[PDB]
Amino acid sequence: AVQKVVVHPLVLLSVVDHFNRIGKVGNQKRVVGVLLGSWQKKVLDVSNSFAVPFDEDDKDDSVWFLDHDYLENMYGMFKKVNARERIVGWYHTGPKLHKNDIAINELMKRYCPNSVLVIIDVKPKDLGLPTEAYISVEEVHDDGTPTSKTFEHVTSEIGAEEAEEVGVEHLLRDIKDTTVGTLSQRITNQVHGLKGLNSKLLDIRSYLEKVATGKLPINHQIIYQLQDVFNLLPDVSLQEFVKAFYLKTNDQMVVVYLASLIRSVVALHNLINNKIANRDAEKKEGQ
Amino acid sequence: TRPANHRQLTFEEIAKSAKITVNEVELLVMKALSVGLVKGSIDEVDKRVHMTWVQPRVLDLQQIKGMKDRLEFWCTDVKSMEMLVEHQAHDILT
Amino acid sequence: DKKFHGILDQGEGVLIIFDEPPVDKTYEAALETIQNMSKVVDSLYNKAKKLT
Amino acid sequence: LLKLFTTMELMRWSTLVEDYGMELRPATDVFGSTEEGEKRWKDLKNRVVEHNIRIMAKYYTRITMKRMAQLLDLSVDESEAFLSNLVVNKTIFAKVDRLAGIINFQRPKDPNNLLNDWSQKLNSLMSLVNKTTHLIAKEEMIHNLQ
Amino acid sequence: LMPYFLLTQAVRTGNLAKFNQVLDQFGEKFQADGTYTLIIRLRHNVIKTGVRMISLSYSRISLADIAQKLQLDSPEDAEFIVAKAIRDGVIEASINHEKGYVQSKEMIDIYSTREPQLAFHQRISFCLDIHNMSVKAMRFPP
Amino acid sequence: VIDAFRLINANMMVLGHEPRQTTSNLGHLNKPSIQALIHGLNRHYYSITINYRKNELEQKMLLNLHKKSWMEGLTLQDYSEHCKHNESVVKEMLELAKNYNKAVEEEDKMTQDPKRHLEEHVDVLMTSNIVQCLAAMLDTVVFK
Repeated sequence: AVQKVVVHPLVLLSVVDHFNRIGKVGNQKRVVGVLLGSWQKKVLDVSNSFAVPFDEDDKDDSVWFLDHDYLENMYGMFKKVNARERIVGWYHTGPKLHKNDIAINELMKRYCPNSVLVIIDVKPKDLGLPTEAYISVEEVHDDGTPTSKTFEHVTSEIGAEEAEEVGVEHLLRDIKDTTVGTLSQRITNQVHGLKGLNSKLLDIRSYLEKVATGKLPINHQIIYQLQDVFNLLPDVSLQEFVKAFYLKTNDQMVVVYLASLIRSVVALHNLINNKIANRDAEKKEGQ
Repeated sequence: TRPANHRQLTFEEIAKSAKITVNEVELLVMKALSVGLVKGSIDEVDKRVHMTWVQPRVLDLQQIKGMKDRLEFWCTDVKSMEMLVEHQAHDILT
Repeated sequence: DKKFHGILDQGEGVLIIFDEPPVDKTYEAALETIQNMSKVVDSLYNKAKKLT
Repeated sequence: LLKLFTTMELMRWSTLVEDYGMELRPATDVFGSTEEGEKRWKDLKNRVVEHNIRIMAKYYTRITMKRMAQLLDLSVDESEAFLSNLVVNKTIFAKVDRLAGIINFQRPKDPNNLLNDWSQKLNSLMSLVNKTTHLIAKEEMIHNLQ
Repeated sequence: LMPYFLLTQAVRTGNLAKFNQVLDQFGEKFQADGTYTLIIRLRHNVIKTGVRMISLSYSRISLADIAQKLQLDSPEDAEFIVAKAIRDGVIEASINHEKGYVQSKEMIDIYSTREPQLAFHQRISFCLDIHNMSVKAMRFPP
Repeated sequence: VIDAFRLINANMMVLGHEPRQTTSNLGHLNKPSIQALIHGLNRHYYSITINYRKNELEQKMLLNLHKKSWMEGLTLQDYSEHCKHNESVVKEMLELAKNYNKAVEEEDKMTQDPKRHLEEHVDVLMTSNIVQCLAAMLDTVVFK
């Protein structure tokens, strides 16, 4: 398997352009293509992508026309243009999976053993990254339950080469934020972090309510992970922690107090200089 | 069953649990630690055991409902403090 | 003479040995900086109270 | 014997001698009792004691000297001498309050270290909840399709 | 201030005779300035200062010892005086009449608590206010 | 550094009519590089202004590159490294304060860089310390 996948801004923009292109030329529920990258240990780096013609029935959910001939032709073309890139996965712009995704992944695994599916949400979210990485693993469930071929989440990240990075910075210079910690921005960052934590807790809570009422089955792995969460919750009422926390707060605040004292002294010196300059100027103007 | 807030367990209450006198709860906890099920420490000076890990196991619907209630409380606290902080710093948020 | 970090007790007859945490250098540097700013304030007096 | 000395559990010397004393009752060393140069039995006893010390230091924070002695199968003073020798050799860390016999393996707790541990717990919690929300998104986002 | 130097010496010594003689000698300045009500409230706080020092340089002193050291008539009188010291908050100490001794507040290492935070908070707010006032008073005549 | 170019016609150049009409104040507003001037920025060809069609969706998806996760936002900087950095900065600030006093005293007696460096150091100290303290409180009363 593969432990991490890092997508590139070029891939992101190609996917967005493909989806917008298909939507402009006609309403559709999804758009599909292939992902070219390179392997360095179990850290896939999706450095490029390209669309492929694709349509499916929304009702039967079992009929679709991915074009393998198109796929192989353009893969060979991109191989000619640039060598060190090989089929590593496929992407689709679907907010939800479908009963076809497994069949299309079966089709792709012929081209790649460790083919990675990537769901790219052209709709801009606000909390997490727009790309989700999945891999199809089928095995005899040690849980003793019937085994069904299904995907598995793969850690995803966004990373760029120096080329794409300079390009994106030049594009974003208008709204790009300071690449340095300014107090107001840090406070806003904490607020945004609280937003994200609240949203994640709400999602987990909704799933737990669904399971408790019974609309869904129970995932032992999910229960295990939430057990680990609740068990990993810290305890902040312990005296041997309260004392240490007070000590560190006092240290930080003594540093802050010294800083403020220096800043006030400098401000007073500046005001003294301004008063002297103003009086000298007025005296000279009068005489 | 014991939450992280007061996760400290005592020799006496373990004895009131599965029938054993309090001279071998130490060995029982030792076997658990060794086989790699629970993690923590044993303070027999005060006759207590501190746990900070438990091998997760499949659970029941009532247990999941209680866990849902706990997460209700946690999420409510998170939202409350988020509102507090944003309201307080409203004049510096970018 | 500070040969080892411990304090006696001639009552129960004990020698409480331990490790003394290193002196926090931050409060040091802060104290000398406070002294420097005090003498800077003296200079600001000498400027203002005599030129105004 | 090898399984016991490779497993992470305390084995009482009394039980081990009432189990595996067959040696020399077979093999060529560690005699149960023999000529002086080959009565290493005492060395084996010391090895059992040292293994017990290691296990206790790994799985305790405050073990009273009485309990430590009655668990190690040595007098209180003998255990004190052995533990002091280990501490001097630097093999084990253990601070002995002999006023109340409160042998403690808890290394002094720096506030830096305590808050770093708390922050690490928080980071692990956040990563775990993020991964769980991803997995649960996939779970519901597949099954509710049915 | 020499008359007040004499008064301070008399109070520190705790000598009522010296207090009375200095009061009689320097009553003139006492109308000149105005302290009589305060100067009898003095005698009050003379005994108060005695008890405050007795509690300052001790941790578990007994009522009998307090009476002996303050020359108070009775241990019950000393008990009343220490209770009034509690009123004034000038000893900040407990007491136990079951055995008859005045225990003191168990002194705590005051750095793992919010007192340093509060002090630094007041000083930081003051420094910020000075900076604000300075940068506002910065003026340009044009 | 990107450029767009198109050629000029020899017949028009010889006729003298300018290679490209100028009906609006646009198109200009750009300083042509001396390199291109030498290589014929006007004798043989002419430059064209380059605009970028930055859609809002593409801008968002680009932002996603360095967008910071809520983990990063709400995490705590290591306390040991934090204390070490605080000490480094405080000692440098002490030295700068000594130099600042020397400068101000000599200025007053006779009648700056130390002040600027002192301001920078005080600002960094204040921001880092306040940020970490606030994050610590947020965490300690959000996670329990």
